[PDB]
Amino acid sequence: MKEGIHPKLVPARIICGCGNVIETYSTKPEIYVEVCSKCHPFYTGQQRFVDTEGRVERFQRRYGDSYRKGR
Amino acid sequence: PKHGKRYRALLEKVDPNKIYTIDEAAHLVKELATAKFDETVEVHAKLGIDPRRSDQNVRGTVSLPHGLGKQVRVLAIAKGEKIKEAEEAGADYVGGEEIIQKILDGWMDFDAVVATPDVMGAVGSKLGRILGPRGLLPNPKAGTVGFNIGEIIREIKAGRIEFRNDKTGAIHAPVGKASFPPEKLADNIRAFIRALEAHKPEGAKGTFLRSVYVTTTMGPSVRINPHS
Amino acid sequence: RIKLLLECTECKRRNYATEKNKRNTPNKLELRKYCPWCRKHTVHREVKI
RNA sequence: GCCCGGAUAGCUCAGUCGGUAGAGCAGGGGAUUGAAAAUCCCCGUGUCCUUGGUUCGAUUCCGAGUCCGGGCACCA
RNA sequence: GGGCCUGACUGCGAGGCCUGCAAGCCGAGCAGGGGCGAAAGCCGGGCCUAGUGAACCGGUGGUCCCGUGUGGAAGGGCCA
RNA sequence: GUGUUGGCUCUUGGUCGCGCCUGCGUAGGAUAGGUGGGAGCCUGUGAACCCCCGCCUCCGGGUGGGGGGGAGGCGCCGGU
RNA sequence: GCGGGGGGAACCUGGGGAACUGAAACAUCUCAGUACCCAGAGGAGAGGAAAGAGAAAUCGACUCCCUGAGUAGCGGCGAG
Repeated sequence: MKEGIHPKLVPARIICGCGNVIETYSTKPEIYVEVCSKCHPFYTGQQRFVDTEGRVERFQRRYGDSYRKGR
Repeated sequence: PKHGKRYRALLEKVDPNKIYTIDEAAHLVKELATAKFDETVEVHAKLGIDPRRSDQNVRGTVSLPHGLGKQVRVLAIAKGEKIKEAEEAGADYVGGEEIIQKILDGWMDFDAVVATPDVMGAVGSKLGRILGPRGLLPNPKAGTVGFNIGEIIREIKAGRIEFRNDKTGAIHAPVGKASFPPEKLADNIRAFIRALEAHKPEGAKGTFLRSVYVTTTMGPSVRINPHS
Repeated sequence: RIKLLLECTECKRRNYATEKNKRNTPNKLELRKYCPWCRKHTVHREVKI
């Protein structure tokens, strides 16, 4: 591993697709899109005591950095 | 910031920030105006209807008891005994198809026409063309046609006051005297509150009684909160 | 879609019976008759688009 | 199947936030006319699509009807 | 050719045409209910043999049967 | 669109709330925008006579103000 | 001064994860979360004391067997 989160796990899976709708509107589901993909967050940082970083990931980030900001 | 009305003092009485409530109204209005003679206060208002598609066009009358003596004249159109009953009841204009004929000619001094089913044909067809879209012709569920000419004109004196949203969705009516009786004008304002409220067609969606007020003939115009 | 369009009969709010019909000649004119299961027979009327 | 716009002079189209119907072109009439024009004046016709309600009245305001025009979405 | 009128009715049918399937097709007579004569009776579309399409899916006018504790309801079962 | 992607700011549009402050087809002392109350209203102008000044226009006029003073004006009445 | 790492026929948890063939075509669907690449704890891990069941004022950790219906049902409601 080398890109999950830092403040927990948000690094993985995704199966999905579509095709089309038109249901409780006028009929059944134009059904189909057998597709697969990724799905994730972002990066950023601050300072320990003169010289630092963070890295981490998104939200978990914001709350967190706040947290150790507390110290 | 200075304006064209001596009423200005009365206006100072007038602090338009609150919509207040009914009884308060009786008092502050009674105090507010007693100019020449004694105020002829009235209530007026507007409802979220649409009078073009007459499927909401309302009118009728509650029975604001009072004692009474002023506002909205009416023609008791019938014959002998009905002239008796309604005239005595509390009529401003009285007679029959002879009065109808006089009107066709050049005499019309009544806002609302109430005729008994005995001269109703002459009233509605002879005077139909005359009273017309003025609001002066009799209609079978517009507190304007029936045998109880006496009962309805009677309340006109003990006290009448009717209803009839005008072009843009508003009504006007007497619901208390100046130095009044005030409680009276209140009560009648009420009976109207109710019958009107009832008439309220199910075709309304939201703020129905939009504007509800008391205004006089030639005089003041202030909204009233028929709640208090 | 041609001068042949399908309508059907319904009766004074107390039922509805069916059957297709047309468009051509007297177009709209649509009273007619028929009898619902309303009461025992009854006018019906027809019309209904 | 919904969602918008229109309906006016023969043509194409203006149009009070309710009081009059108006352009532009076609068509016609005289002067001008090597001459074609351009010029130049002058006109012609209107249930303002239909049916009712609002109003003292309504091209206009609202409902409904038919039609044409636009668009947008599906279709076993 | 004229008059008057909706049965080109719902409930339905016994019993047969053809057909292996499903089809499609013929129908006296009983009921409610009317319409043409006064009536003996005809009328459950046309003078008849072609104008036709499963099943799924979904719509609308019912109905007022079902509802995943109970009241209702999304939703949904049968009719048209 | 939305998330890190913070700061000041020039501004311009739709919408609903109130004001105009506004409302002149036509007889209408008169540019009545309605529908109500509805013959009276008012004197910090001691007044509609006069003065200018603020504002909106279809000549007019409507409206809001500063002043100038010596029971006055207008709504009524009628009338269109 | 510690720990691991390195293995291991099959069983095992999670990580990622496919065409055939069926649907006598085949794009939803299907085989299936199956084959296989992986990481890893074991001697077996897995799960394991309820924001559960289920509607009786009922049960009571988790796991595996028989039954629960192949009904309840999921669906080019078709193969399945």
